[PDB]
Amino acid sequence: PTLVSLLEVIEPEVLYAGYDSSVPDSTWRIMTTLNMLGGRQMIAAVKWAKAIPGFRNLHLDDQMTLLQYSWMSLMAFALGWRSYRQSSANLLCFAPDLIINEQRMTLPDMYDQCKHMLYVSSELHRLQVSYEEYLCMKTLLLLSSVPKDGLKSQALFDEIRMTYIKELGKAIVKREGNSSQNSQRFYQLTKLLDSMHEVVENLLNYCFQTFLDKTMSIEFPEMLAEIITNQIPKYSNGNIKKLLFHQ
Amino acid sequence: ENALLRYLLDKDD
Ligand SMILES: CC(C)[C@H](NC(=O)C(C)(F)F)[C@H](Oc1ccc2c(cnn2-c2ccc(=O)n(C)c2)c1)c1ccccc1
Repeated sequence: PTLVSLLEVIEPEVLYAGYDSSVPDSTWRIMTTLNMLGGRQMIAAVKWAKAIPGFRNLHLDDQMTLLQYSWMSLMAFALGWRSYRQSSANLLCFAPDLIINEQRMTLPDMYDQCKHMLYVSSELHRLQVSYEEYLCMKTLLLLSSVPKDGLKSQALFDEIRMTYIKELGKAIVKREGNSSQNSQRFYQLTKLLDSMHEVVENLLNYCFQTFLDKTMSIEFPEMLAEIITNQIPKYSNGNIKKLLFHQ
Repeated sequence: ENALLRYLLDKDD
C-alpha cells in the first residue's frame, strides 16, 4: 500500500451542522453553530491523527502538542478543500447544511472572519491542487509547528516530516510535468503551506478575542475551550517554532 | 490540564 493511499482511507466522514434553515440567519447564530461543529470536527481530527502512519510512535506528549498547535490549520485547510470541491464560487462549505453563500457574507462582521478561510479555497482553486497533494499537505500541516525547545521524540518527528515531504513530491510528479514545472509546483505548494501560518494567525486573533470576551456570549464546546485555554499562554510566552519551507 | 485531548489520544478507537 502506498503512503498517500493510507492517508486517503482515514479521511474523516462529512459532518452536518444541524442548522435549521427555516429560522432566519444572524452572525451570532452562525458563529455559535460553527463553534459546536468545530468541536465535533476536532474530535474527528484526533481519531484521524492517531491513524496517520508514524504519529502514534511519537511520545503521547508530542501527539498532544502537535494537535494543540495545528488544530486551526487542519480545520481551515479541510474547510478550504471542501469549499473548493463543492463550488467554483466564493462559498465556504462548513457543512452540507451550512454553506456561507453571497447573502450570508453580507451579515454584520461575517466577511471579515470568512475572508481568511476564503483565501485557502481561492489558492487551492488557483493552484488546481489534486486530492493526493491535498492529503500530503494536510498531514504536513499537523507537523508544521513544534515548541521552541522541541519535542520529546524530535529525531522521530524530523524523520516522519521528511517522509511526508517526500510523499508530497511523489504526488506532484504524477501531474504530467517536467523537472522545471515540478520545481515550480513544489515551490508553489510549499508556499501555500507556509502561508497557512499567517491564515491561522488571523483566525486565532478572532478566536482568542471571541473566547476571552464572555460578554459576547459565544459558546465554545469543551474540546475547543480546552485547546484555546492551552494555546493562549504558549503564544503569550513565545512557546512556538513555526516551521517554514522558504524564507 | 488537557483532560479531553489526553482521553481521546489514550482511549482505544
Ligand atoms: C474552530 C472555532 C474556534 C472557530 N470559531 C472562531 O474562531 C470564532 C468565529 F468564534 F471566533 C471556527 O473555525 C472553524 C473552522 C472550520 C470549521 C468549523 C466548523 N466546521 N469546520 C470545518 C472543518 C473541517 C472540514 O472539513 N469542514 C468542511 C469544515 C469552524 C469559525 C471560524 C470562522 C467563522 C466561524 C467559525
